[PDB]
Amino acid sequence: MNIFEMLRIDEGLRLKIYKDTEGYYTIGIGHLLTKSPSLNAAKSELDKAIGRNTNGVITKDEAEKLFNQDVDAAVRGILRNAKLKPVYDSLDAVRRAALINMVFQMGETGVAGFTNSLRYLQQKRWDEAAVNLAKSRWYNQTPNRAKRVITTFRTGTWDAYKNL
Ligand SMILES: [Cl-]
Ligand SMILES: [Cl-]
Ligand SMILES: [K+]
Repeated sequence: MNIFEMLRIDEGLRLKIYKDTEGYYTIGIGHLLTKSPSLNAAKSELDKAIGRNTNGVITKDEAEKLFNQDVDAAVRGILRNAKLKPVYDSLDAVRRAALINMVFQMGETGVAGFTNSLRYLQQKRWDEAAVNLAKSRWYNQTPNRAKRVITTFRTGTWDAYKNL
């Protein structure tokens, strides 16, 4: 298991434009195109992203390319954030992957706001961190996925992704 396999499990793979859990146009392995209700708009972002006139469908390779870029961007976002960096630097590899996971899903800024959870994680108070993480809109809207991520932060193991 690794961050790529983990997020591939959590985001799935679709080669045609579709709507994510929040109703937003996305494609590939969780690549958000736009929050706009305009499909044309989404298509325009997709074409710009891929570099060709696609008509809303991409290949697996293309999808993987954006995914690699998105994972890298999540990492970069953590490293550049004053609140996330220290947390990430203080964690082991498995837990670091959990944090990357949340940032890919919600963006640097959104995760940076989980002040209290961040502090518990920095303190290595696993169970407390897990409880706190669950008190969120994130957990309520995507509970199965959140449970997986939280279990990963709680145990420092990939047990939640095992068998998937
Ligand atoms: Cl992009
Ligand atoms: Cl879910
Ligand atoms: K998805």
